[PDB]
Amino acid sequence: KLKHLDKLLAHCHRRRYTAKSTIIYAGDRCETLFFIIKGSVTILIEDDDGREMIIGYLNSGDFFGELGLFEKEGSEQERSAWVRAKVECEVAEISYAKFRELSQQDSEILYTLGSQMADRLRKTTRKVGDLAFLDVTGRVARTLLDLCQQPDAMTHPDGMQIKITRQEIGRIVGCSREMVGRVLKSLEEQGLVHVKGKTMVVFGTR
Amino acid sequence: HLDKLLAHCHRRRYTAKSTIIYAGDRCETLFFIIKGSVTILIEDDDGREMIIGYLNSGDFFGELGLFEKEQERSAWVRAKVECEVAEISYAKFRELSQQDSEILYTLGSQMADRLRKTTRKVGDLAFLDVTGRVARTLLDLCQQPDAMTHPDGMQIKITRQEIGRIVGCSREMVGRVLKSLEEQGLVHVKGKTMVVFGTR
Ligand SMILES: Nc1ncnc2c1ncn2[C@@H]1O[C@@H]2COP(=O)(O)O[C@H]2[C@H]1O
Ligand SMILES: Nc1ncnc2c1ncn2[C@@H]1O[C@@H]2COP(=O)(O)O[C@H]2[C@H]1O
Ligand SMILES: [Au+]
Repeated sequence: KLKHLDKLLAHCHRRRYTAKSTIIYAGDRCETLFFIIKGSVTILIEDDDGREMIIGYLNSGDFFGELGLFEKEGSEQERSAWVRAKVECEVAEISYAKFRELSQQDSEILYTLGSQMADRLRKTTRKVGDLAFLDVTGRVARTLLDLCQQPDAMTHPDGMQIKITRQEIGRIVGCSREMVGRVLKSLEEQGLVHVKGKTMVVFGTR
Repeated sequence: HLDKLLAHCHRRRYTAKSTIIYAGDRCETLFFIIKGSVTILIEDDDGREMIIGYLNSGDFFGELGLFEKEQERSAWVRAKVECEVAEISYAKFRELSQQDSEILYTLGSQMADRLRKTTRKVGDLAFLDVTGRVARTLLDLCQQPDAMTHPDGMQIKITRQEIGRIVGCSREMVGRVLKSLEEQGLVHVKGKTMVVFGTR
């Protein structure tokens, strides 16, 4: 299961982050690995023009701040992205040093980190393909269907219910909020979606 | 640390342009590039390819299916040049890589570097349409070693299929974009040779 990380979680300070609080700022030094006990985070980078873009989300059981543990040519790395609390989050903080020791005495901790990193690489590579091959309408639709199969998605009698804004969809797909607003109203009249303010229901997805 | 991994690996060679990994296949084999270089490609449903990135000597590939317990190959791996690769079953690697953490940290370092590069590719792709992507692909190719100086700028040799694989669109879309880019005065197409103007 995940028992092998209990030796790790016993050596963790636990912090709380309210919604929208920034946990990691892109560009900083990397000395701390995080582990989500409760809540969820948003991974944001900045685009060619400096605009925010949402890459994805991490949830319970996920490590973050781990890419800085691995040094290209053996020297300091900086935080590759911003990690912001999406809802209220209880996270466990562990030093890179204590991790190296614990991943020294038990290699299944690296194996778990590797599984999570591999899945992130698969998802981000598909995101590359979505941006290159799909126009905005197809990207909004693929985002709704994708969020329906990720955690924090809700079973609805007519399908699934996800908690998300059109501003957030626009930052995910790479367009303005007013055009994602148009696409969402068109997809609604076509029977794919319902917008509910702070929640959207995607039909035919259960 | 070093020869101990390759000592339990079969040695195989792939000539240039040969497909080593087919996307969608079961993942049961881990690879290691001893010599050469490969291209990582994905496809859409219509069969259009896009180059995700490149791997070289000392890199593992075919590793993403290794951490499952039931996974299929995430992309096509094509030999860019001739490659000697070391192939090991996921099973024998898992056996040998139980306590040996100095190799798992190596795989994680290479995966972390791939994640940083691909995330940067995501940020680059967003908000640009195909015309903007073809245009920056041409300016990028103008600074490569196989490019040639032109009195009016830079001169590159590349096909519309190769541009289409860089930007992730069809060769016929690249042709339309190129005709518009000439109408903007940025490029001039001469069959298999293209001139990009005002590049510096
Ligand atoms: N493409 C991505 N997908 C998921 N998480 C990411 C991605 N890029 C960066 N991160 C996370 O964001 C963190 C920023 O700091 P680190 O580089 O230490 O570790 C990083 C990862 O936890
Ligand atoms: N974004 C990427 N960057 C570099 N290599 C990749 C990327 N995505 C997939 N790969 C490689 O392509 C392989 C395809 O099969 P695997 O998923 O087993 O392992 C994969 C990696 O070795
Ligand atoms: Au747009």
